[PDB]
Amino acid sequence: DEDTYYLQVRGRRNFEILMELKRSLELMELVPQPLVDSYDQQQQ
Amino acid sequence: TYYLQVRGRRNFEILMELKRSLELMELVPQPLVDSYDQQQQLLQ
Amino acid sequence: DEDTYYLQVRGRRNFEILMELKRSLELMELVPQPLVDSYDQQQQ
Amino acid sequence: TYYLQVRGRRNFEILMELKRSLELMELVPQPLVDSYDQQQQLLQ
Repeated sequence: DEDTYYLQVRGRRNFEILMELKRSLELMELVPQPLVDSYDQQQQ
Repeated sequence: TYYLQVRGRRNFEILMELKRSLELMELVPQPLVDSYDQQQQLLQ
Repeated sequence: DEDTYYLQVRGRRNFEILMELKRSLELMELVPQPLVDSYDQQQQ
Repeated sequence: TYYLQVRGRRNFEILMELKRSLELMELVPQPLVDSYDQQQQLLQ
């Protein structure tokens, strides 16, 4: 997750949907690794 | 139309797939949308 | 898009987010091919 | 917790990636969430 990309979307609600997911996808990179590995282990 | 920026190739690809689905949904013949939503209300 | 899959999620808002996207992803299969191909052509 | 059902392997995979991001977001140390949201308010 190093390079940045622009995205265009039509529709205010579509924009808000995508922004909520952009936030979650970018924030997940900040979870400390032991917490990620645990989450992933339990999802089995 | 709105812009957003996202960091990371996989994140961009996911968001693009979703953008495509949200915009294509507007091209579905409306009776098929109506049927889909009715079948779902029947279930849930 | 033939087999069906169950998904569990924690959080009412997370559930509503995912349901909105599930709907768009399933509905996009119903767009007539000439409309899909056109949309995809113009996104270049 | 809620269930949903989705038709199609690629659709399931997308929704799973998003479910993971939404649930992992809750494990991010809150000051890092705060910083992220501040940097975004600075921009937009």
